[PDB]
Amino acid sequence: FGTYFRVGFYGSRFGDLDEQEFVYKEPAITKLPEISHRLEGFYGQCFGAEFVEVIKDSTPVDKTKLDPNKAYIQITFVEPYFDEYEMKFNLRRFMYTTPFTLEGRPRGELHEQHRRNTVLTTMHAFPYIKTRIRVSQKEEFVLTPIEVAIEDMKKKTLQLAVATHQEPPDAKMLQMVLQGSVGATVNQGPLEVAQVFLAEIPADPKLYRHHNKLRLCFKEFIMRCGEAVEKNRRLITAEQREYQQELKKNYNKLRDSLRPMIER
Amino acid sequence: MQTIKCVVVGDGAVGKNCLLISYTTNKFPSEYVPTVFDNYAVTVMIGGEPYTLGLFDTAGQEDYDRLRPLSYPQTDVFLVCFSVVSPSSFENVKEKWVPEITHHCPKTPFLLVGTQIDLRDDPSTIEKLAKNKQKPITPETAEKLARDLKAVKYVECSALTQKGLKNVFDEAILAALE
Repeated sequence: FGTYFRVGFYGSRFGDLDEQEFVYKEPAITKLPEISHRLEGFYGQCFGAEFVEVIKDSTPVDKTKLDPNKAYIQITFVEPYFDEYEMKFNLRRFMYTTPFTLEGRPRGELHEQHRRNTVLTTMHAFPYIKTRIRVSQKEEFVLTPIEVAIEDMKKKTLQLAVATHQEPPDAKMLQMVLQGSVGATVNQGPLEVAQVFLAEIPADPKLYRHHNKLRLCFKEFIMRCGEAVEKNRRLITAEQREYQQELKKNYNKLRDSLRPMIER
Repeated sequence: MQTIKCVVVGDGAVGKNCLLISYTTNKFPSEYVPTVFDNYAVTVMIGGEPYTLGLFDTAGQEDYDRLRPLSYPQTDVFLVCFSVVSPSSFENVKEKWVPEITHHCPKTPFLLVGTQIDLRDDPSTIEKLAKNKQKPITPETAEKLARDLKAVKYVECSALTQKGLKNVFDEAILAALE
């Protein structure tokens, strides 16, 4: 298919391109570091490397925070965008997300964490005679902290379900998703999510919809964990017996802990 | 073929998680969406062939000394990580990480991965280390260490600048395929 990126240019060194944004269509599976090195390297050849910088963030650029003498490139991965109702060839809309908190930082506690979905509309639609298209419109939508948590859950749940039920089996992928689901040792684990968002039943009715949605994501999530656990029992090597025991122990503890919260 | 199992180890706070989540999501460090979940899957193309990497993120702390190796069986390749601005993390490659993974998986290939290379050539960082009676780890010494400990090779990267980041995972896959 292809990989898309928002690309925008800042500083008077860019002449006509200053402040212009495009969506670039890259081949196959292109990763951030590759398009970034391409663009920074190209402009380094045109301007000289000392004058070229990659903006390392997707937030709207504030020119006053920029060295006026340099040429800045903002590069952001985007995916083709469909409204939730649409979710259930010709591509004019693309979206990137950026994490933010109301306290002014990109990341915060679970209860602080928002996400901004920035929707870009291109001047023309892909597929297109050139490899990039000008951005003609930009809209911003926000997800509140519980909504961010809902997505984190749904997306992990689907990943786990696929890892579990794929044929032929891939035990490595199953174990990776599953250990990271019921066994996290680096990140905090999903229990914390339930404790924050589901522990109290909100008074506000608008908030009740999200509360109920998240509750239902937890049902689906823990269900898929159990399926993951029983499935893995069949895939493991004798060497992995103690590994499996732990995963089962982790699942049971999480299951029992969530139970009171999933009923409410 | 199937998922290549890549276990990622090294001292806490060397930027292991940051580089895994950045690369696998196509995001710079300040824009990555936080998650309460561990590890990362990524599909990468090398010579027009897709390959899938399962990246197992691990907790380096001693509290996990008993639990961590439970993930070691069936590992295809290890990444042994240290920060080029943390001599302690580099010394731990020698005294902790290489011995640990080679004790569990004596035949399994591993790479040495230096991180935070964007800080290494910054004069103020060098000077801050100098005041603490330290110096950063040069590619030459890490390369020598890699050869001395029989790592498949030495690679380095910056999660921030993205420099060498694609290459770290390519070499992991190449090491696992043989």
